Amino acid sequence: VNVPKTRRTFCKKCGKHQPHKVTQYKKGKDSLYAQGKRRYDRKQSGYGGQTKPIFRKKAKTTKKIVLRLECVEPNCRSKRMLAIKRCKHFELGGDKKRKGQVIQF
Amino acid sequence: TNTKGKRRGTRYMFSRPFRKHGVVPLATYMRIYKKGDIVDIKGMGTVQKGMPHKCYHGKTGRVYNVTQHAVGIVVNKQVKGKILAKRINVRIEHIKHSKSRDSFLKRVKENDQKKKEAKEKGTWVQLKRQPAPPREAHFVRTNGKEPELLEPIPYEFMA
Amino acid sequence: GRRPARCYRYCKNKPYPKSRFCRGVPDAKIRIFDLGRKKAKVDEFPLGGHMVSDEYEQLSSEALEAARICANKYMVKSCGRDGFHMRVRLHPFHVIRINKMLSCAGADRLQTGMRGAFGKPQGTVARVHIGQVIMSIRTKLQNEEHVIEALRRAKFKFPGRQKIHISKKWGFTKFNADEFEDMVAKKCLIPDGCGVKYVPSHGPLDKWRVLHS
Amino acid sequence: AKSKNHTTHNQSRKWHRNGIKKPRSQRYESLKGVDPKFLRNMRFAKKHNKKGLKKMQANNA
RNA sequence: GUCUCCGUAGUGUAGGGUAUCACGUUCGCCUAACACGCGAAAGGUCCUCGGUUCGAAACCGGGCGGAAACA
RNA sequence: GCCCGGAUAGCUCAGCUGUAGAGCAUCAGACUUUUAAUCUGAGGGUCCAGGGUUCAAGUCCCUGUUCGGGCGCCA
RNA sequence: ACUAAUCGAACCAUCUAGUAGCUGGUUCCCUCCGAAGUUUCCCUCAGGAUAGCUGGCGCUCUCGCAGACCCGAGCCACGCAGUUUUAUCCGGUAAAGCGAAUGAUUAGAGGUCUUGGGGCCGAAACGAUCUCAACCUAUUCUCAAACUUUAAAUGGGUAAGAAGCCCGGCUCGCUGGCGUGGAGCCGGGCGUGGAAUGCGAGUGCCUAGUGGGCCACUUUUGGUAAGCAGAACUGGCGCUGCG
RNA sequence: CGGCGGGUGUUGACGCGAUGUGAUUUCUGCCCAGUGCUCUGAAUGUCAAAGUGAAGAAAUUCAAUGAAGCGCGGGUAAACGGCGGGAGUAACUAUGACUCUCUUAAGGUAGCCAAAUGCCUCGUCAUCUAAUUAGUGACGCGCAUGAAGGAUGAACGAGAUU
RNA sequence: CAGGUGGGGAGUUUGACUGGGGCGGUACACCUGUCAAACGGUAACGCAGGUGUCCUAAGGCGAGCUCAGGGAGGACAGAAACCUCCCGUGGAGCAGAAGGGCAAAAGCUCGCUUGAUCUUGAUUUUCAGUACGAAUACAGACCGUGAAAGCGGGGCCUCACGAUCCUUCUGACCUUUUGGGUUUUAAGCAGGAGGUGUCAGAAAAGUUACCACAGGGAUAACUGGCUUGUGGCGGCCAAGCGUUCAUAGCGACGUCGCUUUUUGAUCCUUCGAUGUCGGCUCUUCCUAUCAUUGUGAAGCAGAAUUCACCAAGCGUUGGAUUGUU
RNA sequence: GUCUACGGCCAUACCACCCUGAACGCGCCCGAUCUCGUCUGAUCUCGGAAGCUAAGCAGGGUCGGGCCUGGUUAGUACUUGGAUGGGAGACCGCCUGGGAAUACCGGGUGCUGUAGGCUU
Ligand SMILES: [Mg+2]
Ligand SMILES: [Mg+2]
Ligand SMILES: [Mg+2]
Ligand SMILES: [Mg+2]
Ligand SMILES: [Mg+2]
Ligand SMILES: [Mg+2]
Ligand SMILES: [Mg+2]
Ligand SMILES: [Mg+2]
Ligand SMILES: [Mg+2]
Ligand SMILES: [Mg+2]
Ligand SMILES: [Mg+2]
Ligand SMILES: [Mg+2]
Ligand SMILES: [Mg+2]
Ligand SMILES: [Mg+2]
Ligand SMILES: [Mg+2]
Ligand SMILES: [Mg+2]
Ligand SMILES: [Mg+2]
Ligand SMILES: [Mg+2]
Ligand SMILES: [Mg+2]
Ligand SMILES: [Mg+2]
Ligand SMILES: [Mg+2]
Ligand SMILES: [Mg+2]
Ligand SMILES: [Mg+2]
Ligand SMILES: [Mg+2]
Ligand SMILES: [Mg+2]
Ligand SMILES: [Mg+2]
Ligand SMILES: [Mg+2]
Ligand SMILES: [Mg+2]
Ligand SMILES: [Mg+2]
Ligand SMILES: [Mg+2]
Ligand SMILES: [Mg+2]
Ligand SMILES: [Mg+2]
Ligand SMILES: [Mg+2]
Ligand SMILES: [Mg+2]
Ligand SMILES: [Mg+2]
Ligand SMILES: [Mg+2]
Ligand SMILES: [Mg+2]
Ligand SMILES: [Mg+2]
Ligand SMILES: [Zn+2]
Repeated sequence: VNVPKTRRTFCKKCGKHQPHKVTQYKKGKDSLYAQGKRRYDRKQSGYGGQTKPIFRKKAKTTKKIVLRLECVEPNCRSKRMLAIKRCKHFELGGDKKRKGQVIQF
Repeated sequence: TNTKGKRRGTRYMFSRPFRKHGVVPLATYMRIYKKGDIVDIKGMGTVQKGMPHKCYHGKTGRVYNVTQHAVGIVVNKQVKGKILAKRINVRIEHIKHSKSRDSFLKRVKENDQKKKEAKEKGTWVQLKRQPAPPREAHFVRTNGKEPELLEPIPYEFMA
Repeated sequence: GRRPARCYRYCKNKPYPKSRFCRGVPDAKIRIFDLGRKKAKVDEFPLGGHMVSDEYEQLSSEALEAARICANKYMVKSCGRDGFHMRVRLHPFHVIRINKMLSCAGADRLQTGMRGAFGKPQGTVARVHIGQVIMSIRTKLQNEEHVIEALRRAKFKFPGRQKIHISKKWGFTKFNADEFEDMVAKKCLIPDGCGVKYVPSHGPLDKWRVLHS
Repeated sequence: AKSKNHTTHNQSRKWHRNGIKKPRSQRYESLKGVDPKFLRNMRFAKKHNKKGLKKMQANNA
């Protein structure tokens, strides 16, 4: 799908519709000091081998795309996560389509 | 093996009658629905919003809520060995007033008028309606004509 | 490689026409349904004989073809090649299926038994009812015994019981032979083709005045 | 190996052994699910219904 | 019994917009004569029937014949 | 997921921000009395695509496409 | 192969009464009530959980109890229903139809145009007009589980009153041209108790077994068929003896 | 289990240890692409802990450096194993000595065979019998023979067959 | 201590459905039409199909138009290029499978946009009346469009998807961080995402003929039983063959049967066991009769032969090859 | 008796052709300065009032098509419940109730609300 790089939508902090800059959310790196990671590391230390399941049974081919919105008002840089449906190909701010055009040879 | 789709088997149920497609007539929108009146859930297919489920098509219920475009109906649904009253939001295109209630209301109004007349004059009147009684005795005149003698016809192989 | 017709004699299934759901249907054995002088006018052949079924059953297209051939040969022999017109009033629109089994000494070699038992199309039959006309022969009034004999011979190509009837209609029309000629005289019927056109007393007067002129 | 897949045989008898009771209808059906705006105005009307008690009693008298 | 593939000059052959090549045959070039080589011509209603479209050898359906794979 | 590499005439390989080349294929010439072999010429670049650094980009930088290496793996 | 009659991992004791959704067994009498093999979920398909079917414990009410013997002195219970009736809706099966749509399909007839073949003597303006095609028109034979104008029988919902009907009045922040609309509330009056038939109802807690079914009429799918496999309806067998 | 413990070893390459094949005779063909094994690092990709540097108040984070191994590159088939197709081509057809190609690397060489290895198959031909799905001999596009195992060859066998 | 190698050794796993199991397929999560028997529900490895996507417009408004096809015309132009008129109930299009729906529409072309946004509850669908998913009607904000009424919180409707734990991001000058205080960090509260397709959601390769155990006739291999497609044996009609002549002897196209000596189909009995091929031996039975007895018919001169009737009394052999039937 | 504006039901109203239309009206019609749209003042928008019922529209007509409603089809097809009814079956008959649809043959061809005009 193709979504524009900016959109005017509701800002929770502003309490009104505001312009927003749209990017694609990407998962951050793991903390290594999150409580679950600490518990996993303690569990895995020592003997016993692997102590938690490893999925390895993938079936999905796509992901739900999350758009990172950012309010452009200088006193309100509030951000939000909008999720759209599953798409194989996603482009941010691509060239728009036109109707009365020929198919290129 | 049957799908659980919301509109499975509704091919003729929600289809329009013959030569009755097109624009919905506006008296259906101009009807007035109060709380407590009795409505038949039909479910036409020209309007895809607010459609009742196919299990409520042909049922009758009582209006409990009125909104901008729809009504809330308390309609009985039999589920295995229990009947339970379900509340459904139906847009007014899929409902119409039930005349079963209206006939009874007419009978009540006439009954009250007749009771008032009887109390005013002093003459007792049968108010309860009764099942069709056996026919009384009567005379059938022949009018100077012998009743026509009927006989079965001979068999013939038509084709 | 066709099964005995005793397997498909009875109308056990719902009608199964050749359609966009039933593909791969072999063509029916019978392709010709009218024989004799099909071009004869309505007044040439006033006598109609019918073969009527007393059985609610299925007649195979092969049986229809065989009966048609037998009756045609006898009618040609006894009345000449242009003394009659025959019409088979049954069309084999119902497809019968066969669950093909491997006819060799072996079962594990993908015989599969009754799993996936739905069969492939095998042939076509004509579903016939009690009192339905199977075949009709129209001819002159002097060939009545020949028509009866031809239908009697054709009866031996069919499973059930059949009656030979001499219709009171004129030829292949739906009007009685008692009233047909006077109807034609009073222009209530117009002879077109092998049949007649019924002219009702309604419509534009232009169609009435092209008549009577 | 293979077994019966589904049936409703004897289910109707089971349902009618204790009777298929209709829902217990009673006066004062519940107000839940009714339009919130109409409902809050009804609550206001009930709250202020007390005032005018003198007028109502005088008219009744 | 089924599945798959194929039914085209005499032969093997490729192939929606009127059939290519080679051999078989004939002829013409070249030679003193021959052989070869070159070139031209003839030769396939495209298995059969039915169907859609402007038009089918090609696409579709049915049926025959032949060859592998299952059975 | 991380760190890397490559992607081009029909086929293959080399390549300078200042004008893409070589061989094998095709066609046509040259050498020879003639055929081969040999020499030349012509055409041919799915430069993997897009945006940019760029005066200049096949080259350099990011985004995808597959082709691949070495890793890493708690829903 | 052999390793004390033991070897694809000896023998002895212990952990150990190892675990078993699987097999077998499970001890006195009478009385009362009395099933399920179905729904949903489960690495679920020889098992569970769950709903259903069962039992037990109740509780809340209704009718009156009658005359010491004898002896009633329009109007006659809360409420309920695998039933009918009276109204009122719902449906697309059976049937029917194809000279009605969508598909399929037979045969003649009448027409005038065409990239129909062509066609007897017409290049010549087929001087001509004979035929076969396609097409059109009005007819014609045969059809449909996944077609349909029409359309049953059986069937499904609702209503057949006192929680009803009719009068006034008050409240509202909702609605609004308006004493508007709507809802709520407060008083008052109406009883011939507003079809038939039958029956006493309501409500709570705890809960076992079951969760392999099978058969018959009729409807029905696959199959040549089956004492075959799979459904619908009711009844039965299972759980039941007796003629 | 452990000790600079112990076996080979009271040993020392004509020796110990690990494999395959299986006397003699005669041969032991082609393939290093794959998987193994092994060898040099040639800049070189990836690569842990420790160590180093920077930021921070510290926990910590980041960066640089780069052991073995893997990867890259050589060798190796009496290592495991593999030894197919397609196009053209000789003056009757037919085959292909010859020339090219594709999957990868090479296309089954010498030999042997309906063999204890061949489905079709009781193959075809000769012989043996009156008659032989048996035996022997021969043929070989061999479903699916074949070279550390192939083909022979005396003697021997409580081995299988005529 | 760290990294590599490590079936030498250890532990474990190696789905389910299933006309037995395996191979095949997914009937395992879903959607359309039918089955389905005119409310709803309803099964089979029933039938015809589809799904794991696509779309900044193909979402939201508003405006203006009319589509498929056909007829008649117009330079090249022809069956199809474009222009014009007329007819045109949709015979088109609406992303996809199908069904429904739709015409100054829901289709096509434009203009402006982001209601595909922020929230709390209720309800419908599967349903146990649990969840997810999807959906309907409201209510409170903030907006878009239009002159406005209004319409819009994704796609005209029916499908297009995902728990706990963990991780990641976003939000509240929010809470806690353990004797107090500041600051990092960490924990929490609310909402998105990273996924379990065996789709209510374990982390999982084989082999066993060296095998074992608990069971199962809930389930195959051999008999028997139902059936008789297939096999075998008959009948009816008689187009034809028979130099001539349907029927001496045959019998095409059809059609009706019988048998259980073939092979299937099924899975009712048997898995705390009914010894599983063939031959040898031996007895009895059937007749659909090869021979023999008595007969009828012939395309019966004789001889030989062929068809049929009563008929199972009696007989039906010796060998090569092959385990063989 | 009609029409106009807005309608309700949505063919008894639609479709094809022909005839008639007094008065208002509705329209055709004239023009492009402004408003506003076009390739084109054809459409749309605007400003008008010379001509006309030619068309739209209204009413009528057609042994008209269709539509609506009856008859026939036909107590037929089908069907609830019943039988130790028939038949080898296929299927069929009866009892008890209900009960259609073509072809064919008749009749009809818009009713009406609100507001405002014309018609002696
Ligand atoms: Mg919607
Ligand atoms: Mg069937
Ligand atoms: Mg079960
Ligand atoms: Mg024990
Ligand atoms: Mg699970
Ligand atoms: Mg058991
Ligand atoms: Mg239906
Ligand atoms: Mg029918
Ligand atoms: Mg039709
Ligand atoms: Mg059964
Ligand atoms: Mg039991
Ligand atoms: Mg019982
Ligand atoms: Mg009993
Ligand atoms: Mg050795
Ligand atoms: Mg290194
Ligand atoms: Mg070598
Ligand atoms: Mg060889
Ligand atoms: Mg061999
Ligand atoms: Mg051998
Ligand atoms: Mg011998
Ligand atoms: Mg030999
Ligand atoms: Mg070698
Ligand atoms: Mg192991
Ligand atoms: Mg039903
Ligand atoms: Mg239903
Ligand atoms: Mg519009
Ligand atoms: Mg809102
Ligand atoms: Mg599940
Ligand atoms: Mg059993
Ligand atoms: Mg047979
Ligand atoms: Mg003859
Ligand atoms: Mg069973
Ligand atoms: Mg025993
Ligand atoms: Mg036993
Ligand atoms: Mg025994
Ligand atoms: Mg006999
Ligand atoms: Mg008419
Ligand atoms: Mg009856
Ligand atoms: Zn903001």
